[PDB]
Amino acid sequence: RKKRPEDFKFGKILGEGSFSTVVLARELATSREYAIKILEKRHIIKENKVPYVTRERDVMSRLDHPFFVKLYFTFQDDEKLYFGLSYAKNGELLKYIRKIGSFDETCTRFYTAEIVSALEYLHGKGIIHRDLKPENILLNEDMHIQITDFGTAKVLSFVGTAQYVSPELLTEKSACKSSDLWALGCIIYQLVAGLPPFRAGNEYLIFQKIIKLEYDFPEKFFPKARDLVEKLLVLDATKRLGCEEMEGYGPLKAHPFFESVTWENLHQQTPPKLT
Ligand SMILES: COc1cc2ncc3c(N)nc4c(C)c(N)ccc4c3c2cc1OC
Repeated sequence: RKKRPEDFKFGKILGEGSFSTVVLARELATSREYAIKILEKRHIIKENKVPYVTRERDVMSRLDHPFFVKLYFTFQDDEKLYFGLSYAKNGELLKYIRKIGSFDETCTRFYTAEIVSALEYLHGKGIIHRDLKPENILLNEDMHIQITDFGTAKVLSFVGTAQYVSPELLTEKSACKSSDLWALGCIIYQLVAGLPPFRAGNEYLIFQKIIKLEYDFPEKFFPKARDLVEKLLVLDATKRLGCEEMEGYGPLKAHPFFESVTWENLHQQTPPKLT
């Protein structure tokens, strides 16, 4: 029942990573479109990444939620490994933030809720993404989010994108659930302000602001959203809304900014129009 390269009509490159290339592929017998992640075995081996590739497949394989990419299958030929992944039609969240510049409160509210909900699920299974950002949050045909990219996930080292790096990661080489929550704080900021909270000339300078908590809120910034962001962007990883020392996701979803949200079925509501 194993699929082979010939079973697909390959197309366009959807993503080009360091140890990987994602190509759009159309399954011939079903007509279905998949995002097929391709990897060269020699390269992975030559690069000592077997543990990374292995962990990525396993984590994804244990995922069964609508706000997450799905691993539909896997096969390999002599030279390459193929991961049949969930195809997110409307691309990256980042794409939209740039197109319309900034999100209004309703859109920010809805999409942020889906990310909390997605994370609440992820952390429930003991998995940490630890490289969460708008580029990893895709949008399917219906404009609902689809988080992808688990090449850096952990299961309860590394370091994700500079702008979203957690303080403790720069201080103690540590990384916990609360670490994904810091990224969340950054993304919300970025959704409302239109830019990530910590920006600098170089990585070294970005990290400096991070550990110093050097950032400012625009006067426009939605108040309740500003209040939430402040309770996520806390240097102490034990005091971020959502981590277990703060008693988890219950408090976080009760935050005034989500007052209006019905958490029960986000996945089935129809997304607010991006304007
Ligand atoms: C139609 O637009 C897209 C659609 C896309 N749909 C699905 C995916 C996917 N499952 N995984 C990916 C991974 C793991 C990457 N490293 C890069 C891009 C994707 C990707 C994807 C990318 C797209 O454009 C940016």
